[PDB]
Amino acid sequence: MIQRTPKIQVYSRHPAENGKSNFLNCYVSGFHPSDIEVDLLKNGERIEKVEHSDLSFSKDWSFYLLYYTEFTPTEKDEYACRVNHVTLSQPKIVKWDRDM
Amino acid sequence: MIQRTPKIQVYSRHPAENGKSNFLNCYVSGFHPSDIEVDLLKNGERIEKVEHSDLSFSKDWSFYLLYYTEFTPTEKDEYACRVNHVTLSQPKIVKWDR
Repeated sequence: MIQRTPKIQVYSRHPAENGKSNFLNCYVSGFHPSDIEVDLLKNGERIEKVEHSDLSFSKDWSFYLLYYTEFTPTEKDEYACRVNHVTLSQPKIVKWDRDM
Repeated sequence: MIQRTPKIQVYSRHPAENGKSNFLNCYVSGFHPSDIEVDLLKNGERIEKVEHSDLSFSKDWSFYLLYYTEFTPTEKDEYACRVNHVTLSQPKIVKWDR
């Protein structure tokens, strides 16, 4: 068994302009078990017409690597990152894209 | 067993200025197993002086919820989100910050 307490973020879709319709969000992430009760409140009181409610499940068991160093870009010099891993058919080279 | 293909992101720390000193990053994420070879290249050639390689492991098995609706913020109204979950002592209320 596992249990994980949710993190809770409350934010609006856009920056709030008083009187301008907007969407209010509660992002509740990383909770287990899935049993839960979530409400948005106005002046302490439950808002009952909440239109959207998107639930997903995520699992992970994986590694992360940040690999970096000082450099000085120029016009002609091309940079890239090359990775080799058993899940690849061959080494993968991803070029650096300045000004995506 | 489990096996997962890395995602690879290559980016500069700051916006690149020619002759202006910077940091080139390669972020290789979400791979399993851990066995790996990663190199930064310059014009196809391996850069040997790489000063930083930070490795971490992450596990997850959890749920994610976006709960939202259309509203109109006005001057005097306070909004919050209230959640109850077995991992909490009591309902947790989080105020809308701005």
